Amino acid sequence: DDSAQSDLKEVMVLNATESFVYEPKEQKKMFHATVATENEVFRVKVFNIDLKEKFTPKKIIAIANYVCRNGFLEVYPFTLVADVNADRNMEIPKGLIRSASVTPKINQLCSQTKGSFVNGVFEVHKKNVRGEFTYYEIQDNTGKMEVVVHGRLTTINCEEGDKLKLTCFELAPKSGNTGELRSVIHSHIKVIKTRKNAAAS
Amino acid sequence: SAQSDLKEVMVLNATESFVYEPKEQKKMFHATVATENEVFRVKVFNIDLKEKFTPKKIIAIANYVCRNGFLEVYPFTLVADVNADRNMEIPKGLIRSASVTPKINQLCSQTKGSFVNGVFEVHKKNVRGEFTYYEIQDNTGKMEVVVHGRLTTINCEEGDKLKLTCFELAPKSGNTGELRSVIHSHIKVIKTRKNAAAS
Amino acid sequence: SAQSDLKEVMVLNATESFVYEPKEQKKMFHATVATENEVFRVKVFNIDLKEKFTPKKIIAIANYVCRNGFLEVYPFTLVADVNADRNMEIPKGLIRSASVTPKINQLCSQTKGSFVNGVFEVHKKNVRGEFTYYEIQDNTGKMEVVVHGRLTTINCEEGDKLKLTCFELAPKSGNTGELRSVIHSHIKVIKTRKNAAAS
Amino acid sequence: SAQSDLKEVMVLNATESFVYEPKEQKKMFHATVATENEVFRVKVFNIDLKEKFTPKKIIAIANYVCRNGFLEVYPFTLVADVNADRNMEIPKGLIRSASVTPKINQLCSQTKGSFVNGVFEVHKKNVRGEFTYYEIQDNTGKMEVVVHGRLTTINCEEGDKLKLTCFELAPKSGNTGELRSVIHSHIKVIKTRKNAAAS
DNA sequence: GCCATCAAAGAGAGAG
DNA sequence: TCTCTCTTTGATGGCC
Repeated sequence: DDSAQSDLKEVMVLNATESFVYEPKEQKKMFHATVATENEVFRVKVFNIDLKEKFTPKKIIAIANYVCRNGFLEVYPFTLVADVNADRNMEIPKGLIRSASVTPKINQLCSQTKGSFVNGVFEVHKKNVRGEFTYYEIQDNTGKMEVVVHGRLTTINCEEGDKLKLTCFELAPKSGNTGELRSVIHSHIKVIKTRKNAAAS
Repeated sequence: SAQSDLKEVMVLNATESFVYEPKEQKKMFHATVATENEVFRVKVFNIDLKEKFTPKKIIAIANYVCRNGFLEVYPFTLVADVNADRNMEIPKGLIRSASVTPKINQLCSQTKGSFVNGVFEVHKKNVRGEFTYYEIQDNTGKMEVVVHGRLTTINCEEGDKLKLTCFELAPKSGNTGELRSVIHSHIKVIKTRKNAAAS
Repeated sequence: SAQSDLKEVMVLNATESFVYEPKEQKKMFHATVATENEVFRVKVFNIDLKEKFTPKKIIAIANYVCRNGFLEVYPFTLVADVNADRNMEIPKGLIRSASVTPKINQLCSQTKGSFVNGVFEVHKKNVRGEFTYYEIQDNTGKMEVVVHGRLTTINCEEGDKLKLTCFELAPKSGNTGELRSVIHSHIKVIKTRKNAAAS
Repeated sequence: SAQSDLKEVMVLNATESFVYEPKEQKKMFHATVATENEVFRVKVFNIDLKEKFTPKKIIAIANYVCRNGFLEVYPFTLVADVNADRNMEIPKGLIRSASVTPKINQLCSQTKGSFVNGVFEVHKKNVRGEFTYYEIQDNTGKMEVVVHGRLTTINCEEGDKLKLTCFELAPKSGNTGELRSVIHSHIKVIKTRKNAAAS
């Protein structure tokens, strides 16, 4: 947000979610994407759902008239997204393409004293369903933590022993040197079910 | 001289479940656990307890058997998941000490026969009949591993390393002491640069 | 009727050296090699060649014995390094076709004897005397694997995977074939994590 | 285009002071400092500041010069201790990738020059006149490092590791790029097993 | 000398 | 089948 260059960017698209409704009442539909300049990696909120094709991964597009909010670039119907020519042939550093796809370790997120927004895959250890807020205890080799789900995201199917592919969840300061992750407006969850839990054909 | 009282311990490490007795098919795995004040070696004879012995899991252990400096866990032994509130803090210095490999000139000089665990460099190896002789060494000196039975069929070579478990130290006259594979013995072989299959 | 004329190849994969004959301490390793046209199964009886057998390496092999679909590489065999001049490119579909496990319903319906490199799941292991029978399974059906000798000593339990090299599929009445361990047979057993060692 | 505004940083590492220009006996040291959100290569030309540069210390810097990716600290530059109040948390990920040595596949193939730090093992060393060249290698490839001037007199043999600070990468036509000695170059030689002194 | 974290590769799950 | 992601393996820096 604050001091946001906002200047036009040249970026290849990395990975993207399918279109979905994050706001049930109005049926507001968005999708998430991560793109990168040769220099730096950005997370992307796309509120014009006609841009999915533009965002097909391995595709280089031009982006301008976008909003900077919460460390994200926000793309609207008025936002310019267009195909960049074959002249560039931009080569994006492997180290970054990996870091944008890396999942933050739990003990890091716990020890974290600052708020932020997280993507990553997480193993669900305990699932505690309470009213409109479902808690998923997630685990790794370095420790375990809590994920609170509310809003539309409560309706999904994730069982203890499944994995959550998290996209845009807030980390908030919580006493005890352990932080809690919260389901927010634009949050999206892809569930990875182990083969025993999934349907069979 | 033992305890046998119920203990809340956290599992450090557990081997795989293996057959130490091929005649009857009898199976076991070895584990290591800790309380605040010390570290225990565990021979677990109920291998359905494998899950429970997942490292970084705290459990209660009761009705086990202390034998030869081991706790032995049988199917009549109580092993159960501990109260989630615990959050025990286990001293680090003691983990190393439980995880430390004895020096050879220190072992070969042993007065009283013990059961050893440790990892070592294998220099010479000699096969005679139903026995296999490993000449092992480090900066302090050198000694021998004497393997027999099921283990003789294992693949380990010069420059390979033996990760050894419950091997009986049998002191000999004139610092000739040697390690021998006993009934509950287990080995992981950690190979050198390329000892193994690739791709 | 085997050509035996010198081939220049690239190394795809190779097993570690192992003792396939305990009595003599006879050792060998396996390797899959490739030209641009065809994939070859190598047996290597000189294990000091293991360095020339690094995967990705281009090499020439001459004066090797062709027996049973395999190229047998002995101490007198010619194995040397291939320079940058070659720069040979091997077809993806073929390099891939070499690493594919034949489906189980295929091997049964096969009325011909042959040799197989495959990975499978262990359905039911019934240990009987000095023999071990692993039922295996995939999407397309089920069958048996029959082990004997040194390979019975292996630790593979129901729920593990079997990496097999040089196993003989034999014609068997009932439109299902079996894989009988042979002398040069090799197995890498792949354990699920919950059964695997931990720390 | 570097900040030039005051920096609150913590000292990570530094070198000893050395004479980089023996004619006037000009002296300097290298240091690496880091803030919350990034790392900087520093050049310190008032050697009396070595005290201030203790690792694990927090200092403020301003009125420095940013040249060639380095912060240049002169006698006129402001260097002073940091308030006991600061308490800054520096990410391990940012430090670890400052202290990461480049792979040689990355360096030889660059079109443009920069100033490099790293640890490399020496393979071949051959000497001519005022010039000395070191072929270094890692898993990704191999290349040369050309040292003329004061750094020729260092003791480095084949097999030693070279720790370089501020050597210039000079790309050449067809992946021929190399690391050259400049006026601010520094080296520590990390000697290997049987090379160095004893008792 | 052991363990922390971390980058590159065989192999599994999805799709066209 | 072939592509993509991934669980898995080998390195490398830090503490006793």
